[PDB]
Amino acid sequence: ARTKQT
Amino acid sequence: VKPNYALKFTLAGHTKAVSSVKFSPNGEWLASSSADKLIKIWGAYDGKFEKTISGHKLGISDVAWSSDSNLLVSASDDKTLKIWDVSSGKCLKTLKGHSNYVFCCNFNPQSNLIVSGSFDESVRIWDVKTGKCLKTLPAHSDPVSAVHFNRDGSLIVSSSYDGLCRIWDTASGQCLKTLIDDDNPPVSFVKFSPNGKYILAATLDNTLKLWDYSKGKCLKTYTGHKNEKYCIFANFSVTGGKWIVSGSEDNLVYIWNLQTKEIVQKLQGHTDVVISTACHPTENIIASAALENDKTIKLWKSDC
Repeated sequence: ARTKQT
Repeated sequence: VKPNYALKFTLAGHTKAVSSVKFSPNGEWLASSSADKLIKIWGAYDGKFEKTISGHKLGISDVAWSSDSNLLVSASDDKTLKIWDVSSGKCLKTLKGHSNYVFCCNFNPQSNLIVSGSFDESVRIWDVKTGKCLKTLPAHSDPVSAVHFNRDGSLIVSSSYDGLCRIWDTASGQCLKTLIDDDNPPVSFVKFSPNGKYILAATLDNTLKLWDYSKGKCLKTYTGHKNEKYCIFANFSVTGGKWIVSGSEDNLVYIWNLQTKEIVQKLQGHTDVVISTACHPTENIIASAALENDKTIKLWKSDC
């Protein structure tokens, strides 16, 4: 999700 | 003139990082989404927990409200969007078509359409009534970080880790413009101004820019905050002073004077990255939310 950096 | 936002409530209940907070257009509700696979609804003025909405099989990155405040759409790692009836909590439609994580979503002003952005590098346009995918746009060459309709829904703005911000004609699916910058750091967030003339774009070099859409020109830059890692929401605060509002990777909410670009306030309180901020449609109220060291939403109110 947006809550993990990618 | 500077705002004086002060903490009113801290809303606890999500069990993992919160991803996105949005006020209902009628100002009554705050919706939040989380890596915990849940949507929660909260009273905007008393912070009172209303209900949990569940059904997604993986974490949720974004949520958005219909214009009448009766429906929500959510975007999930489970590759689907879901359309929810807020009053019943029921899933009305599951929107299937994306081949990877759905990252971002929005209704158009009429709310007969939903736009989504995905890690599969496409932008999809969906019919709300049927749940059918109307158009798939080959929008970008990396994950799509944001999607937003303009004031009347005639245009879609998208952003991507490919370093681009593109504007699309809603009706035809055709690209009207790719924003021209000399460099291409990931674009982590984009949104039209309320009058649809400007675009606010975040890049992962700790920089927000206000772009004139008609001219293709950068008019303002906002800096001083930390943004190198996450797709953090930004806002136009229009109810009192004219501000730009953003979360930050230093655990603060940042508020800038839109015209001067000066930092007029920094809100302290969160204990993790402030991933999401939202501005109330009629009152000087900000909602902010943070990652997993914190997992709370904060509601803040100003006199201006």
